[PDB]
Amino acid sequence: KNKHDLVDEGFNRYTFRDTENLPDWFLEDEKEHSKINKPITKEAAMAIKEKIKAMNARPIKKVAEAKARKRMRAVARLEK
Amino acid sequence: SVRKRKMNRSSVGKATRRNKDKQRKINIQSNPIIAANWDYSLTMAQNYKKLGLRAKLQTPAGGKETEVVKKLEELASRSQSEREEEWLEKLYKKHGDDYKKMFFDKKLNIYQQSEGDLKRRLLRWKKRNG
Amino acid sequence: QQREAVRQLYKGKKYQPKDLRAKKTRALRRALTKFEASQVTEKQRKKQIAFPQRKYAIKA
Amino acid sequence: PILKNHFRKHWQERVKVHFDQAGKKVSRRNARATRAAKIAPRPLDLLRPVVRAPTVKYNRKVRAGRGFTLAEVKAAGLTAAYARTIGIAVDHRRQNRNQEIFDANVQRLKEYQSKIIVFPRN
Amino acid sequence: VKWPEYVRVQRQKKILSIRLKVPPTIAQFQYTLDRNTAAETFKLFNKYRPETAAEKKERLTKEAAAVAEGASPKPYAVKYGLNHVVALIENKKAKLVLIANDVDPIELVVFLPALCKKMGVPYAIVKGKARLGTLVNQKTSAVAALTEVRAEDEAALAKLVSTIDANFADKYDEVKKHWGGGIL
Amino acid sequence: TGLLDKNSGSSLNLTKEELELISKIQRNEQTDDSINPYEPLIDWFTRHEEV
Amino acid sequence: GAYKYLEELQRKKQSDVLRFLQRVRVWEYRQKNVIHRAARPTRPDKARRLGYKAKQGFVIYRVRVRRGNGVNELKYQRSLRATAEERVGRRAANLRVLNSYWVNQDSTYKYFEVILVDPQHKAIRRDARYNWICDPVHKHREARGLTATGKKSRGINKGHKFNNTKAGRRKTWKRQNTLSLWRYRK
Amino acid sequence: KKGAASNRTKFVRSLVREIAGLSPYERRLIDLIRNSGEKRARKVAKKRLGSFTRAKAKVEEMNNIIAASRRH
RNA sequence: GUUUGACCUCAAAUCAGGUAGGAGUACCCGCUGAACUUAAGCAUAUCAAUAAGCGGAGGAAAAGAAACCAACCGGGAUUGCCUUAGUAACGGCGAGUGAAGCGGCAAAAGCUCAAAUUUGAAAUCUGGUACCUUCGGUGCCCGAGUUGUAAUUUGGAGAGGG
RNA sequence: GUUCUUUGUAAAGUGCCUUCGAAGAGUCGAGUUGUUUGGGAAUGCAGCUCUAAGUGGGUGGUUCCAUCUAAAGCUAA
Repeated sequence: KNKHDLVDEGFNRYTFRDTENLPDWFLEDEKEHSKINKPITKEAAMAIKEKIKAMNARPIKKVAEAKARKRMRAVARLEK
Repeated sequence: SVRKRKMNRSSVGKATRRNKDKQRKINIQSNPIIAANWDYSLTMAQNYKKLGLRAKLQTPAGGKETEVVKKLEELASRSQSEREEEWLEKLYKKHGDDYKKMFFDKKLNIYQQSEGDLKRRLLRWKKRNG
Repeated sequence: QQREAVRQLYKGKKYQPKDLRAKKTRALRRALTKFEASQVTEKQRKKQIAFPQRKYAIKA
Repeated sequence: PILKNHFRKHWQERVKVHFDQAGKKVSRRNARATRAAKIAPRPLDLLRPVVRAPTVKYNRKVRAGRGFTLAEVKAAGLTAAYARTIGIAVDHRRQNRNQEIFDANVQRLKEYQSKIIVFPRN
Repeated sequence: VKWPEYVRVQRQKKILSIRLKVPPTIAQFQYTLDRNTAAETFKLFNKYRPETAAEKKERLTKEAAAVAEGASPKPYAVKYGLNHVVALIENKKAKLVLIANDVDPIELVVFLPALCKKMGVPYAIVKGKARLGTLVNQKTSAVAALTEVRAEDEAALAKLVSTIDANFADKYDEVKKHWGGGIL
Repeated sequence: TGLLDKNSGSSLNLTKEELELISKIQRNEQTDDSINPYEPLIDWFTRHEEV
Repeated sequence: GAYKYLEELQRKKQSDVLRFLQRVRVWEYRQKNVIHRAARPTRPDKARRLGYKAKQGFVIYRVRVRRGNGVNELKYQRSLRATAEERVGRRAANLRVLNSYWVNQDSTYKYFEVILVDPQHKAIRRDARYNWICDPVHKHREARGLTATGKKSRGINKGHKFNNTKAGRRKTWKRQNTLSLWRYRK
Repeated sequence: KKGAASNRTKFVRSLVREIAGLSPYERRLIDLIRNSGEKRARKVAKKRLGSFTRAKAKVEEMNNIIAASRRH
């Protein structure tokens, strides 16, 4: 899809709506329920999970702790 | 069974109905001429050919004037209201037979009726009178 | 003697006591009354007078 | 050498054996006798038309139709609403296209109208 | 303060009626006939109350009590059903069609002012379905029309047409344009 | 955008205008500009009175 | 008349008038209950051609249902409209579901306006055009899919295409899966 | 007598057409005829609607909106 | 008029009158839904659109008066039985699945709304209430109702006049 | 069968002449995932995206032709 194709798709069920004059208790009930369920891909979900992942998500500490968890599990299955 | 076991054991009593002989032989009802001349020992179609009358108008699957004169014998053998009559009295006494003038009159022909309606209704009035 | 006295003071009017009413059965104490069932529409009565089911015989 | 046996399902639950063949023939004859006892002078069935079957295979054959038409009934000299009271089946959706079928039906109606004896309402 | 649910809902609906930008086939309402012309429309329309159920019953028993024992023109009244008013416009028999501004579903009467401008029927959007209801033996009426008239009231009606044309249709030629409700 | 470009091995980025266009889809905010959301109702049919 | 103007008005749903009408009413229906009673039909034209007469004994209920259903596509193959009709069938158990129509829709909820007849009302028990609903063969037509949308979802119609469901799919399955054996074996 | 003309319904459909305004895509479509022409207009209409016979009737309908609004 | 009054929407009341639940469940209408098994081990498939579970009806239910079938010299709502017929079609074209039109016969029956003004008249209806010949009728009253109840009209056309 | 009521310029029907004359939208459809069918023709249905027209629209059949009237409802055997 090019720019021209999306400009067509942009005209929804929900276009031509004022948003700045209106009280918040009305818009907070519109915006919850104004989401057109467009088809997704796995290819996109990959990149958006690669975009949100921050720096301290997987340090040395939590890697060593993860192995410290799995060693305890491997011990607990010889306790029987 | 569960319920039948108790009902055959209880002192209530069964609601016994012996309606089996009534299933075969049902009396003919809709015509007294046919009701007098119907041999119950014969079947349905046999009692039709005995009388003469056709029982099935389509040709059947399978292999197949005594009374009809009496039927033929018994088969060969609307006024106006007070206000309507008095209305036609008024029209005849004022006009007579000029139906054009009679129907163009606003005072007596209040319902703006045609000439044919007027001559028909007046002749009904004239037959019942002199 | 009590019940028939109550039957006499509630004689021929709408709403008599639920015990003095007919028992019949639940399914029949609903289900359209003889007037409401035999009640035909205004159009069908005109059609029935104009064209009733005529009686006939086919041979002579 | 072929054979196909449809006994892979729980077939033994749905086995209908028609022991009531003799019982149900008696039951229909009793039904006809009752209907003819209630509809006394009248036949037992409406006057049905003559009709040509569809398909290259059966277009040789002439069969019973459902009802006539408004056209065949009018040409016979009566109305559809009155034909039903005399026991002539009327088909509104059927069309008239073949002349031989048409004329056969009109004569079937005309001969029917000569043979009948309509009772007065009195 | 704490209000009920329904009170809060109708107050919220009131402020929602103002603060949204509205399509010009609506807000063609609320640009409605002013106090003098409204009172003068009803000074004519009150002379043609449809004969109330009691009045009709007593008169038709008077017909029976007289005529059965021992000529009239067709009487004129206001015409008041939406099926019947939109029948009368397009006949074309309507000389003044009165339209309520407050209708329960708004979508009911949205075509009507512009269909009246199309047919050449001199319409006036008057304020209140209750106020229309009063002149017509009903709680509410949505529409009231005046087909035919007595000749005493004829000249007044023709002037009521011309006053409404000048007061309503000429002042509100801008109302076919302009999306209403941009109030800050 | 997390995916690899076909022209070159370098990461495929998006223009400012495209990113603006995606956001204006998701908050609905009028995609095709140079148009009025609130045009006056030009009565193309009621202009001419019926006889 | 007047309803032809209405009918052809409601065929345009994204048109700017009916866009605005639907914008206000979708929010207003969220503020109320899930199943609540309507004062009168919002679309009286479509109500009337689905058989709503504005007389005593005739009820309009407004109803709300969630939309949608591969865990998130484990399907649930019954409609939203039949679900709605059944819920109003249970809250108003004295009535009989006649028909229902679409009124407004949303990302999360589809709305309907069911039309209901009171079979116990004497203005329904007389008048021979509507007293068919008093016959106890119509106790919960919406629960057995005998309404317009139910007959659609059952796939009940005429032709080649509905051969598997013309007399009902359970009936035709049971009939064609029956070893029929005669007294004199065919 | 397939679609018998019916003078009144032609009037009613066109009467609602002018009153209701245009749907947001049709609002784009009528801008697209004046600027880009019927070529791209039918392309967008076909993607928007179901089939091509849909897009024929729709772009022609919009061309009659333009033909009446501009001239007469 | 800082008052009074129409409406609209939403409530309440041991208000007047009604109605729904639970049982039974063979058959009937839906919803929901497996597995053992059988296929060569086996994600398709098969058992099976089955059993179990959940809802909803009656004496039958459902279906039903074509947005049907056909290709004829055309038939004519549905349903059921014989036939089509293990045929057409589906399927690791494997295990296996598997109709329908026609023809014969059983039984047969047709209709009703919405959409065009009653506008020389809401002609309609529920309830309360007093009588009477009480599955109801009549009188009076409160209402429902024009955001549409009645009569007319449904393609087989139909309507207004003559 | 016998009998009491019927009415009001009341309700129809037939044929001709004369003047008019609407038909069910988040629905058909298209895409789409899932279910389902003998239905390879994509058989039905359900969800989601998008969403029509009236010399319309659907369904079939070798340039066209035939046959239906959907998206409203009742009805014994």
